[PDB]
Amino acid sequence: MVKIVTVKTQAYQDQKPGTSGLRKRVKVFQSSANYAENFIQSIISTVEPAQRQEATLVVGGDGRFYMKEAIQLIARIAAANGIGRLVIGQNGILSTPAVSCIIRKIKAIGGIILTASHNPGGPNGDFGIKFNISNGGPAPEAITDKIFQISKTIEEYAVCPDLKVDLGVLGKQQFDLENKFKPFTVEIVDSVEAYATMLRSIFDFSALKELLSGPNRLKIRIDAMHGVVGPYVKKILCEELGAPANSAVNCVPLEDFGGHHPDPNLTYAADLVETMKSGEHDFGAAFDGDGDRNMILGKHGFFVNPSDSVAVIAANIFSIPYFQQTGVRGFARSMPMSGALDRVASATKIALYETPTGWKFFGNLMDASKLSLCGEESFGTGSDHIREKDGLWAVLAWLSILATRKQSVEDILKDHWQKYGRNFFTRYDYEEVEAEGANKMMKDLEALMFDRSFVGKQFSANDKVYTVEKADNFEYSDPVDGSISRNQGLRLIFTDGSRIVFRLSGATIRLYIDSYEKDVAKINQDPQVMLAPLISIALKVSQLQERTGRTAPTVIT
Ligand SMILES: [Co+2]
Repeated sequence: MVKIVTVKTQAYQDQKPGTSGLRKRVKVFQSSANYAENFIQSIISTVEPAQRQEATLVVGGDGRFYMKEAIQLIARIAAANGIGRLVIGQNGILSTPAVSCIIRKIKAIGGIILTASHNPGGPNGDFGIKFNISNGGPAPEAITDKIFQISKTIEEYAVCPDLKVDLGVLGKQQFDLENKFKPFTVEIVDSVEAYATMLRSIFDFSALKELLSGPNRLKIRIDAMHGVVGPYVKKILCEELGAPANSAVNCVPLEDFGGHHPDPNLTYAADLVETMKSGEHDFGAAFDGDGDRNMILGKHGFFVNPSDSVAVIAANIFSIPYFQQTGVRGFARSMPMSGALDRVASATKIALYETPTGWKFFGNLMDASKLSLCGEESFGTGSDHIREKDGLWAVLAWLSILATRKQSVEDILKDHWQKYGRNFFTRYDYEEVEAEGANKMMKDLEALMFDRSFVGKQFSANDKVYTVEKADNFEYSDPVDGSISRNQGLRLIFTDGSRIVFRLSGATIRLYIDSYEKDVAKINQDPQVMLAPLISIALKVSQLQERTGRTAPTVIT
């Protein structure tokens, strides 16, 4: 017996969702009266009133501080707006790939994912609100624009103030709204179940069970960085697949993520790296707060970069029963990643699409049945099993490949480079640079390489000589939606398969170096040593130090 009250409010101005959802500080969602109410209402207002009663929205998030408060808001507005039902994970917890799974499983209209991914969580941390649609992936620009347009003019939302959802107990809760014939329905479902069931069908859990158990076992440690993938690890890898309990590391989600950044890489996951370095374990992995990113580590802490990782998966992709059954429709990677994937795809006569950074391009090719496996340069791996990237899925793919190959992680890479050659890769980040100078740097570079005779001009370092093949500002004409994306980054492509790429994101400069070696003598060297000639070349032609004052990147990957 709950009522419906419409509350007049003041429209905020900065509620743009972007491709990753509205991300603001927690204290902004709190100190700003009705910040969340307004944006949720704007989301729900994009859904046709003639379809709300029969519609379901999937709701959950990464466990960060303010999540359940926001979930309760979402149900009070969903219900008051005539949305027929919410499907919510127990305690409000659903990883980002879980949300995609459920939306597609139950043909929901979409979902609201309460997460800021890798951004820090806590009272003094971040909060994000993501909106997904009926194919299970991120809402596109056309819906993103409508939302923010509605948000900037918002004059009132509709709420059920007295509505309270019990997120801890499984099953169906129902709410008889004042003056509505149809009840409002909330199913609380187990956070892991539908996602585990999908993974159970994609991989050979029997084969994995054998890998991970017995005194013959693959010793593994999986770092969920105190985020959402915790229970997924414990229920799937430990309980179901019999990995020992110690395998699960930081697999209790905390509202502050333990105080650290839920961001998988060699600095932020240096705990997990310490462990692997002790030489006891064969395989290690870490995830971000919402479960769509992943970092892979070998014994002794051998680091497998994202671009090589999708390449290794691609080259052993038929270790995975899903791909045995569906075939591989194609390979994709964002433009700034290394070309290791390309080499695998060139040897199989399966297509490679090089897209700009961002999910919409992958999702388009996936929905057109042309894309099976993909990566993003920021520790993203995915497949068309869902319409988000999926870190734990990537871990299970590696474990599958380990089980069939029966080699160490490092030995697998060494063989992969012996066969396809090595794409030494690194990414230099220059953070908080004077946006004025950086833009001058980019424009002066773009004009330099748009000169007539800029192609052909050689460059030398340690007698090593690079000749420029192509140079442009990358553009991509999307084969599905007709979109055209321009200014996606400056590319210096060399006749030996090496590349230098600059992007902007004050400002931040991202410098990607991809140097390719076929020689086995050069295959197993320090990347920073092998990349130094092209790094010097990049800094010279861009004159980055001169345009920014930076003698050094802020961060190296
Ligand atoms: Co994420």
